[PDB]
Amino acid sequence: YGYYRTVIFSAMFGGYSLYYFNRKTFSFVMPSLVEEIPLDKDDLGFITSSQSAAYAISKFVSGVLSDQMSARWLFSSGLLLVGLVNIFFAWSSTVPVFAALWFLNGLAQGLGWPPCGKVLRKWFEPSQFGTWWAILSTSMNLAGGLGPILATILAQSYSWRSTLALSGALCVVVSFLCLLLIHNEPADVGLRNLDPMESTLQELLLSPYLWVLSTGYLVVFGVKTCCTDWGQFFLIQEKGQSALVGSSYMSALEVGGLVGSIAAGYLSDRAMAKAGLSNYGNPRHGLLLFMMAGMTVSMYLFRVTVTSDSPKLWILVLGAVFGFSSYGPIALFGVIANESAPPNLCGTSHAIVGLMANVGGFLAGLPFSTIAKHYSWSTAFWVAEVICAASTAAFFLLRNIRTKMGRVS
Repeated sequence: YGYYRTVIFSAMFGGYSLYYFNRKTFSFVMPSLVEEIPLDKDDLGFITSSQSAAYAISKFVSGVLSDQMSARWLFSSGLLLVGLVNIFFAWSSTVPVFAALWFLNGLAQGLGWPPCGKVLRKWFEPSQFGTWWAILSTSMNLAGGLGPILATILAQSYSWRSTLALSGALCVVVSFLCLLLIHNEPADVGLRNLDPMESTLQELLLSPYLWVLSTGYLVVFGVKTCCTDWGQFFLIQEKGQSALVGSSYMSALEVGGLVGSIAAGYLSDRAMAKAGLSNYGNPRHGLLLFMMAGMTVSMYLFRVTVTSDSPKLWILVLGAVFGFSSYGPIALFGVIANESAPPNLCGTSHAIVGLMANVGGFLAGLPFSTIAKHYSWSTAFWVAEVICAASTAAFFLLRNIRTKMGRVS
């Protein structure tokens, strides 16, 4: 029983790592391209926004579409298309073809996660679902970490064209292997399927739990993005610190976030296993509320206590704590959304919470800068903290509402 779990998890890990590395290879190899071919920063923003829009639209459409077909053909086709796009990028010359191919890459990249989530839910009992979710999700962190060094080393002894071609060929080979290996359903090999304890979209959208979860995810994502974007500006312009302090703060925040995501997954899974079965509440709500309280406390302490005569250790500890308390709930919202949804309508819920995330991420962009430039940065951070506190109070107020979606008996 465990051998198939091991092989499927290994294949998914490799596939997702290749996804992330070939998503970020452009920014990885950017300097050599600039040296060989002149570039204009406006066109760089053009390309980046093109991919951002394509990836968002593809994520939504793939989330909607994943439940209609299998979760293996989609994964393999997505990786094959990404590899083909990266290969064909090596012979492009001008900016428009760059933009078109990179838009196609953004469209292709949307097929990655939903099949993996469906397979993970189908193959794992609830006592290990969140833990293995977080463990698999760490692959993108691993790729983002050990991508640039390899890119620079390879570019030292070869041109960027060869690097892109090799990456594309490797992606195609990995796609073939993943198509060969991954098994979507336990009963397909012939063994006994796990007992899944129908629902229709019309009464799927009429469930208040989905709206509550979406609002919470929007708020937490907005707070995270605003803080991670404007922390350096707040610490430099007003607190009078140095750039090294900001870099160390960012690194500590990332490390704390990784640790928080992993620990949240593990502890939530342990609590779910420990708890009983009922149609009211959810065992992960306690951890979610604790981590949101950590958000609020860390943000208030960072806003108030941190001054111009603060040792670097205080800033590092605050950054690590905020990263922990911020990257916990972000993964926990997705885990809850996928788990609690009806078995045949999970991808739609994932797409809905993703587009809420997109809206929340937008809401912390230009308006935040406008508020900061109007009065000050401290006013903007106070507004963000007040919104976070109100959101966590509201979420705690409704911990006992119906948690299962779909038709109700």
